[PDB]
Amino acid sequence: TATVAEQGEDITSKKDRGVLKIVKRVGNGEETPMIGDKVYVHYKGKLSNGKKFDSSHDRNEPFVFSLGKGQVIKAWDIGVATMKKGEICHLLCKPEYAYGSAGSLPKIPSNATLFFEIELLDFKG
Repeated sequence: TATVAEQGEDITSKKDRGVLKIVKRVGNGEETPMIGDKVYVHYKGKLSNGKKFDSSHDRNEPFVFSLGKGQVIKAWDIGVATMKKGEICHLLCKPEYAYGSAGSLPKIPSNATLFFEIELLDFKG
């Protein structure tokens, strides 16, 4: 959490450090997904203390959503839009870009900063 916090790129429009990104593995081809594209991801999500809250690897079934439709937390609609096919990145996500004051109890407390490792497997129109 400390390294992405210190070295992560702010990819928010507001520049409020709400979503910070580090690329861990480059993708293939230059294209990123468009809004409404179906995106297919594998991910691991941990709280700031490093405790796991979720992973698509538990069932090993990719997580699928339409980009930009609010089907996922704001940090993902923002962050996955920046990713190339096959890319793996780390995203640090302040609560305003995730579950806010409500949290997602019991797994995710109120005002939780979240850390994700996300692999963009594929995307389709």
